[PDB]
Parts: sequence; structure tokens; C-alpha cells
Amino acid sequence: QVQLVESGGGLVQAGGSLRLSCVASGRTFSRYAMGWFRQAPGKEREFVAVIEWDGGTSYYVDSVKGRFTISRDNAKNTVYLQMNSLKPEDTAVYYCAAGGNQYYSATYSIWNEYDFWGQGTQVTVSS
Amino acid sequence: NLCPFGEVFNATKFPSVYAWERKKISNCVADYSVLYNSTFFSTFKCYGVSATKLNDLCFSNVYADSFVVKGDDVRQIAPGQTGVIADYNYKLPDDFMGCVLAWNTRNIDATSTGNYNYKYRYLRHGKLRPFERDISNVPFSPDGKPCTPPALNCYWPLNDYGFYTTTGIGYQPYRVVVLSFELLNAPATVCGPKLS
Ligand SMILES: *[C@@H]1O[C@H](CO)[C@@H](O)[C@H](O)[C@H]1NC(C)=O
Ligand SMILES: *[C@@H]1O[C@H](CO)[C@@H](O)[C@H](O)[C@H]1NC(C)=O
Repeated sequence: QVQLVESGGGLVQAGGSLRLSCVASGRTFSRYAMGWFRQAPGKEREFVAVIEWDGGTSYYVDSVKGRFTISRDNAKNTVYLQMNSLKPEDTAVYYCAAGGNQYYSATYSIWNEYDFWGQGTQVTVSS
Repeated sequence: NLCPFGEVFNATKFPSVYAWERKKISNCVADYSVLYNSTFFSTFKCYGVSATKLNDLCFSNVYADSFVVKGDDVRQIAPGQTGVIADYNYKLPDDFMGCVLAWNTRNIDATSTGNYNYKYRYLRHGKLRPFERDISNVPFSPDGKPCTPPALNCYWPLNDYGFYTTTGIGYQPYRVVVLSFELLNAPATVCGPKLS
């Protein structure tokens, strides 16, 4: 079983930046499309971003286009989420997810469609 | 010569998971558009490979495994999953390279009265190794010792899916095809339409 450990979360002022990391165990990381979801208070886990196994294709939820950018390092078993221009709407627990490279891009945004899930790291953006 | 994916995906009958069936696809041209141009797949995802780029790739050999599972069990057909399907019926390797396809078959695998032809193993001494298959039907004992029911502490290791046309989607039947991509240090035998 592949394990996913997020880090880089914490407390940040509105307007600032964070960079989340997620490290997978084992050697199979480069098979997987790696995603980020987030859960704000009172809301379901929501899709944020995905990048396919090879780094070449990637999708974002609209509310983060131009602010967030996802990337990966197959040599380090690590997926990254660069988060700029943070707003209080971004306050949430950020979850890393690993799954298959999907034929329908829309499937990427369904949490249950992945294979493995991290336990999350909290991000709080103070007003 | 086209690869015989039709024979796989359009087979009239599909097996139970515990008795899953493998067809070797080799020495042929794979036109994966047959899976692109059919839009009934509710699962379609690949590992180590972009699902939309399959026509651009060559493989040493392709293996097609067919079987039926419950809708809520489809998710166990992936690398590193746990549960009775993935641990006692069909296990993919950690480093799986290939694709998982599935489609809802309520209208041919489910019934008003209930279809019980499809079975899975739920009792076993030890997990299967990747791509291993166990089709025995031996009375199961927690002692491991052989037993003959109605003897006590003696159980039958298989159990039925009950597929009714009126249950929720997670309980309806899904046909699954796993495509394994084998990579060897030789010429490739299964290539896409314009690759050679
Ligand atoms: C199954 O048969 C249909 C009907 O012709 C065909 O269009 C489809 O491509 C076939 N599927 C496969 C896997 O060949
Ligand atoms: C889907 O379209 C492609 C090219 O447009 C074609 O090669 C393939 O045979 C089509 N599949 C069908 C009609 O099943």
C-alpha cells in the first residue's frame, strides 16, 4: 500500500504564499496521476488540481487558476502545490490523492475515483 | 491484423472474479479508438501511461483479464488495494502498468428475481500474489485443518453476488477488463495504428 504524507501547511496572511508537498512511499509514484483536494468548514472535499504521471498534462479548479500551480518530481516521489495570492476562501485541509491517469478529465475531480489518499494538512489564511 | 479486443470486450459471457480469465493479445495492431469511440465506460484509467495516448504506444505484449464485480468493488481493481476482492480474487502488482476499464451491465447481468451466477472468494489462508488465481472450492477451516461440513467450524469459501435490476448502482453488476502492458528488451508485438 502506497502512503501519502502532506506537508507545507500552516498559517499565512491573506495575500501570501504557501507551498504544499506530498511524499509517497515505495517506488511506484511515477505510475500515478497526483491530485490535491481541499475541505473548508461545512463543505465536501473539493477538487483543486491534478497532474498526470509524466508531468505533461494538468487541470485546475477555476477558483485557483493563475494563483495555484501544481508540479511533481518523480525522482523524489513528491507532488507540489504552489499557492499564491491566498484568500480566506482557501482556508481548508489540503489532501493529496493518487490514482490512475483518467480518460475523462472530469473524473479527476471526484475524490472517490482515486486509489490512495493522504491524511491532509491544514491551511488557514487569516483575513 | 487487428488485435482482437472485440472478442474480449464483447464476449457474450463474462466469468466470476475468483475464476477470472486472461487472453494474451500479441503480434497485432491495437486500434484503441474502439475504446475511445465507445462511450459506455464508467471506469477507464491507466497506470504509467496516459489513457488518451494509447494509440501512440507499443508494448511487448498485452494481457486482457475479464471478470464481473459489484459496482462498489470496482475500486479494488487497482494497485495496492486491500479487501476481499483484491486479496482473495484478483490482485494487481504494485508496479502495474496498464489500464482498468469497467462498464455497468445491469441490463444483461442483473435480473428482477436476482442473478447469482457470479461469485467471489471471501475465505482464504493468505493473500493472493499479483496475477495469481485460485479456483478451488475446498471447505475452509480456521485451523487450516481439512474439514467436511456439516462439521463445526467448517465453511464454504465462495459467496454469491446477488444482482437485482432494482438495487442501487453500487450493487449493480460491472464487467471489468484489465489490460496489462508487458515491457521487455525486444521488438514490440502490440503497436498502435501508424507506429510500425
Ligand atoms: C462491440 O461491438 C460493437 C458493435 O459493432 C462495436 O461498435 C464495438 O467496437 C465492439 N467493441 C469492441 C471492443 O470491439
Ligand atoms: C473511432 O474513430 C477512429 C478515428 O476517428 C477510428 O479509427 C475508429 O475505428 C472509430 N471507432 C469505431 C467507429 O468504433
